[PDB]
Amino acid sequence: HKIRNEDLIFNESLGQGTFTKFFKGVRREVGDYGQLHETEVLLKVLDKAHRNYSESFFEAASMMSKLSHKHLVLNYGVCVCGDENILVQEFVKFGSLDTYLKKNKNCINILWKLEVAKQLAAAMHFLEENTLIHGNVCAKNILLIREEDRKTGNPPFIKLSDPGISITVLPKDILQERIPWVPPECIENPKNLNLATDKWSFGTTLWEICSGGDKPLSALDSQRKLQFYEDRHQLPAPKAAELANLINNCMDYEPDHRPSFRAIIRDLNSLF
Repeated sequence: HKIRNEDLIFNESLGQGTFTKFFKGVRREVGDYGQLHETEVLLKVLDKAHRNYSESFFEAASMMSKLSHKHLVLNYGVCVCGDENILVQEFVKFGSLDTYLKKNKNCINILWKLEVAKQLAAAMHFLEENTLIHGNVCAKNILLIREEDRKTGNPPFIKLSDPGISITVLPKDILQERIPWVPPECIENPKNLNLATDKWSFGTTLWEICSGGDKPLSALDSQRKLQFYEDRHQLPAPKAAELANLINNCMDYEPDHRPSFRAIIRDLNSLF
């Protein structure tokens, strides 16, 4: 799915990721019978001309877009927009989950958090079955498509976004900043990227969800984050500690001891 630079209209900036800038935009395309179709899109732009990153940046989105699952983000295509590398993605009204959590943690309850966790686990189980590694599971990379509306019996609806640049090519300084989302074995060797990687990160993301969007270890510097792993610290149990044991099971320093997503789904459904 290749798109032209002329077809893309940049609107307001909407934050950034690792070596990436986000913008609200409009995708313009000519249809048959002279029709003009405009689509509200999120534009993910790679800073400068990062060549090795662009390949990793796009290789990740491409592999995931080849698959179809209702809790995975929809990518429309890419633009080698001259001096820009752009991923064109569906626009989500309510933004990322971490921002939504910190603003609504007052009116979010155990059931809301369990449903959202199940949808994520369903997406991760689907990726596990297809042996596809995400590598950057975090609340910031979860998108809220729909708010809860019990009046109409509608649950919240989230989607897992793209990984971005792979942690196998990023500067180790960046990986250390992403502790405790980047699992320990990837801090010692970024070639340890495995299916077990995403199970750890899912645990950290569950901690975010239970903690109302608090970012674990965000106050610490990179050296204390490293020491956190060197001494095999675990994150403390959230106030809403209904998922503490599952978080601990997922954040196991031994990759082989992390539960399958089939089992994570079992543990989540049992709480209901």
